[PDB]
Amino acid sequence: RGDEVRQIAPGQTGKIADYNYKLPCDFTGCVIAWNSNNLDSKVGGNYNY
Amino acid sequence: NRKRISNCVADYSVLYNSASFSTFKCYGVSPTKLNDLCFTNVYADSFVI
Ligand SMILES: CCCCC/C=C\C/C=C/CCCCCCCC(=O)O
Repeated sequence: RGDEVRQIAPGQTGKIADYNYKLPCDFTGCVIAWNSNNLDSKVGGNYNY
Repeated sequence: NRKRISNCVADYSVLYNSASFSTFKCYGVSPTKLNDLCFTNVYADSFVI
């Protein structure tokens, strides 16, 4: 979700950070995120994710 | 609106089901330690902007 992009960072909390995808704080690397509404969203709800 | 919070357990995993927060920034404390702490005099200041 768009609101959860802030959770993809070292030392974060939330459902994504805690239960799905966790980053170290000794993390060297780059986080990239971009909107994909035109691709991953369809009428009636895309429930594949 | 300022509201006092006292004598309760701050699980804050009940907010994962429904609430999605655009911004969540913590000062003076890491978000990962909030489950392992107790808070002395807690006030919630609520408004709309
Ligand atoms: C209204 C009662 C609040 C009392 C709690 C007091 C101190 C503990 C602070 C807890 C963090 C606030 C909830 C944030 C939920 C995580 C959001 C996310 O998924 O990123």
